[PDB]
Amino acid sequence: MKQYLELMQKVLDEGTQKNDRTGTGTLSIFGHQMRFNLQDGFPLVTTKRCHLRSIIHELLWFLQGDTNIAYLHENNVTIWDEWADENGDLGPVYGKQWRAWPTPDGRHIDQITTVLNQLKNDPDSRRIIVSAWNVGELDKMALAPCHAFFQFYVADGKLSCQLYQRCCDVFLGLPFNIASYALLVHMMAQQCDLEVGDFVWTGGDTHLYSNHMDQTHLQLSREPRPLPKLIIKRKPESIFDYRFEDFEIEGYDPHPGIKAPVAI
Amino acid sequence: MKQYLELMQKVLDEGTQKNDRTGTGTLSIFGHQMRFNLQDGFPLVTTKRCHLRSIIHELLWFLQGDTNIAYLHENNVTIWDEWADENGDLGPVYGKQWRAWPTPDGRHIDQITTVLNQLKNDPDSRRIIVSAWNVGELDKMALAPCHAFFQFYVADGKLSCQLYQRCCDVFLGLPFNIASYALLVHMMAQQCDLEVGDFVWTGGDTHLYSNHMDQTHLQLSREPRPLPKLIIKRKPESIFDYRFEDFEIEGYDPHPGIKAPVAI
Repeated sequence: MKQYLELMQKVLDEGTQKNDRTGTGTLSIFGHQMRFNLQDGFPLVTTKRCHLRSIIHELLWFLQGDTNIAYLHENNVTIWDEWADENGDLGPVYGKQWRAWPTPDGRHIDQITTVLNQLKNDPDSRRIIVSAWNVGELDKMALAPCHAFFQFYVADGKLSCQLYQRCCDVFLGLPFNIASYALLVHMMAQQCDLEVGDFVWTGGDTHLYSNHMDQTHLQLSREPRPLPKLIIKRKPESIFDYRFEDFEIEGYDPHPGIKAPVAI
Repeated sequence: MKQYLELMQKVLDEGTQKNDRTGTGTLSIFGHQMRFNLQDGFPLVTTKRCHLRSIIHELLWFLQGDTNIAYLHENNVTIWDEWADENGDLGPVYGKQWRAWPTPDGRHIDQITTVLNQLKNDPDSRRIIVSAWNVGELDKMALAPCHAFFQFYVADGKLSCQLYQRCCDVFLGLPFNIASYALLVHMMAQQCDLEVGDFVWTGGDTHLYSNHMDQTHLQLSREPRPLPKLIIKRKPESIFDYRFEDFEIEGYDPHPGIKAPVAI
């Protein structure tokens, strides 16, 4: 996509050298922001071949608030295996803060349900926010939130959303990350009788790993093609009732897939 | 300043009409980002006359974690009066989450002290974060956080910081807000034996009130002048030991002050 390639090129030109969680080297920059007009097509990268099968399964998992990987395992999704423990538990990660944030007085807050009430009854509010950065529960998580916080916004019958990403692997994770939220805005709009607007991406320590350099030079040499189109075959009775088969992509025609080797 | 005037002009060109907390009209945009190289001078607006007296007093107040307005009252600071109650209490606002975030198990987390330990012992971490958005305690606050979350970053002996602002009055509050954090980065660096880098600003529902239009057209017609310079006369034994008189500005030469009338 026109906007994803520029970040890549900017990291190469302005990035500084350094390391990560103490392992492989990187080139990094601090602070970036891009915009995707959802009306111009689903923002799924075409400069390399990608799939939405794991992306879809993970989201419906987040929405249900469970944090054990059973559901992901039934369907053959293996992205969270690396961090899961013996019983298949991961601690109070995303879905748990999204649907039942623990207070100091005895309650569990449903932020998703709160958010739909607001857009539906008071669309001009300046605090339709969802957070997963719960200071008091970080040490119990298997992994501190990366896509940590996002806000919603309404104007002229269109829904928009801005996400704050603290850490981001430009080559291996950025593509996965962008289509994920892109999907949520869509699902949110349908349940709110509204057209989709912009998806705003903001990041912090944005980087490229040295053993991805060759793969990067290669993607930068292929021309981006037209974005595909999302199709929603059904209209669930609510945001908690979507099923795998409700989604379908059209007009997607990517270049060939490229591998991403990681160190351990 | 070169960058503050452009936002102003962009709100006028691309802003949409609407209202606020149900009162005065506005023109607004969603999603913006700017950068200030601190090495090029203190970013205190010169296109209108401003003061740092309240700005300084408020910060030292945040750092001490108290939320009652006594200290502000001793020194004749009146910006928080509007929201304070009969005993001078405001609920668990900023300073309280900054120095003693309540957990669900019985402890209070000192995020500021945690943050200095990290930059000092593990400067390449990707999670040197401070949050004030404590879902479980919003309903007890007199005002939900506006400058809600910020992250720190180190590279080539320079300290940088990015802030996420959910709501922002471009004409009345933006100037106050920018010099405030600008000051903190400086104080943070001194205590961390480091040079200051960039201050990155990111916002959401950024707006201009209709009864500020005339004042805006006026500022846009004056030429910005050289930024002044911050001077720190003393080197406290820690981040909790700074005093009012430790700071001093030089070379500041603004145009004339302009008033901002508000509705009730």
